[PDB]
Order: sequence, then structure tokens, then C-alpha cells
Amino acid sequence: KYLPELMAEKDSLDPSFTHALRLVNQEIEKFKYIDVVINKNMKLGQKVLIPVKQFPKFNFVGKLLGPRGNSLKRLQEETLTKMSILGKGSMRDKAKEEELRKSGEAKYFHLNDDLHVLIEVFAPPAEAYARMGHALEEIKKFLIPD
Amino acid sequence: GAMEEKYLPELMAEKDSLDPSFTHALRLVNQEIEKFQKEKYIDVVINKNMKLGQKVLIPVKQFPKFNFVGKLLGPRGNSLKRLQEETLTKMSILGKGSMRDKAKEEELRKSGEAKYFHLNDDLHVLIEVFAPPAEAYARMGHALEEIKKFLI
RNA sequence: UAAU
RNA sequence: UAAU
Repeated sequence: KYLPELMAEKDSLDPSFTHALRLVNQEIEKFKYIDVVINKNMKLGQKVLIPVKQFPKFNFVGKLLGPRGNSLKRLQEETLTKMSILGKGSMRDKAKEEELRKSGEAKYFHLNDDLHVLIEVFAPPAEAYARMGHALEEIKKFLIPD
Repeated sequence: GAMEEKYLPELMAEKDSLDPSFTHALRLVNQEIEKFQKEKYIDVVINKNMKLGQKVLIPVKQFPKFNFVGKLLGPRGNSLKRLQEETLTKMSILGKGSMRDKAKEEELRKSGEAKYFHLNDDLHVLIEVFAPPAEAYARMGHALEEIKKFLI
């Protein structure tokens, strides 16, 4: 009974209610402890603020990515993590970025957030926490100007 | 944060202009406004102490009466004290099976019911670390390696 | 093996 | 410096 009401609203809501539509679709689409013997891969995620407020003119994203992205790819490979630069100011063109933000797609919803690096690890527990610790130490050398 | 600068006003403007016959969308917009108006992001310039906790299952079902709790603690609890000190964690044995006497162990999360609902969950070890971020993850990984030696 |  |  409840999902058919949600779908009627999805279909009848005016497009300009981008946030309501997102919350409705999200609600529609909705239709543990670590066991150390079998030691299965677990997901760890951690967001790290880029200190833009305190360094408003430093080019953190450009330093993080490098030419053609190669600096961030090499840092990903040598830390065995995935790193995503997300949040306000994470794109090159701020006017383009703002239009994507306004589109309401979940793919661009992170643009409402503060500029951060999302570090994600998938590994057995002891190794996942170790990897994340090493990634945090290396990522400092990029986020703190010198 | 950029949420309080543009997301929240936007939510607010939608809630004010939504036709209230959309009772689900209006409900969900209102709940989302509520969620935002009431921990996750590392500030790596300040690098302040951060909390990390991880619960580690004691594998009672595969090993139904190997005495894990006894091996973890040792005499007067010294072996668990060693392990916390060497890893720089706090470690708490919790779940069902945690207390020495099974009889009362049932009654304590009947009635009273303030601090003891960890006795509705499986038996497990809670590992807690408090340290700057890179060190805190490093410490948890080390405590996870060290503690395997007690769960096999 | 019974700790905080 | 613009990756995913």
C-alpha cells in the first residue's frame, strides 16, 4: 500500500522539487561484528577535511591530483586505498559544479558537503585498519602546505 | 558547513512550497530537515584525539565450549591487562557468556535496564582506541592482529 | 583462568 | 596539476 503512494508522488511531483524527489526515490529504493577467524574483507571509510577555510587560496586539489591525476593514482596504489576528492570546490569549474549540485542526482549530492577526501579500504580487519592509518599519514603531506 | 549555507535553505524552501497533499514527500523533507538540525570528518591540521571502536566476535558457535573468556582474562585478569597495555587499547568482554555466573546474568538486563543491554547481543570483545587519527587506526589494526592469538 |  |  505504501510503495504505490510513493510512486504516485514520484510521478506527480513537479521536477523543481529536486530534494523532495531525491528523498522520495531514496525511500522507494529501500524496497555487524568482526569475526577474526575467517578474516573476511571489511569496508572502512574515513573523510578527511581539506583545510580550505584556514588556507583559502592554496590549491589543495591541484596538489592532490597532480598531472593527469597521476599523483593521486600513485598515492592510491602505494597505500592500497581508494581516495575520492568530494564536496564543495572539488570540481575544476565552480559554475559547472553548482549546476550539477542543483540537479539533485544522488551522484552529485556530495557537492552540498564540505571539501574532503574520502579514503576507503577493503581488506581483512587488521590490514584494513593498518592501511587506513598509513593513508592518513601520507595524506598529511598534501593537505598541510609547507 | 556548505550544508547549512545552501542545502538547508533549499530544503526549507521546498517544505514551504510543497502542496501538502504530498504527505510522504512533505514528511520526508521534514524528517531530513530535522536530521540536519540535530563522528565523521578528520581535521588533519589540528590532528586531535579521535575515538575508534571495533567489536570482535568471540566465535562461540564454531567452538562451542572452548573457554575463550578464561583464556582472554587469565589469572586475576592479568593476560587481558597485558594485551591492552601492549596495544594501547581498552578491551571489554561483553555479550552473553560474559559474566562468570550464568544464573543471575539473565536477570541483570531484565527490569533494571540501564547499562546492561549488551547482554542481549552475542559474546564479543569491544576494542576502543583514543589517539590522533593515523595512530588510532594503526593501533586498532595492531590490536586486531594481537587479539587473534586468543580467539583460536 | 573472571578483568575494567 | 583535475583523477574516480
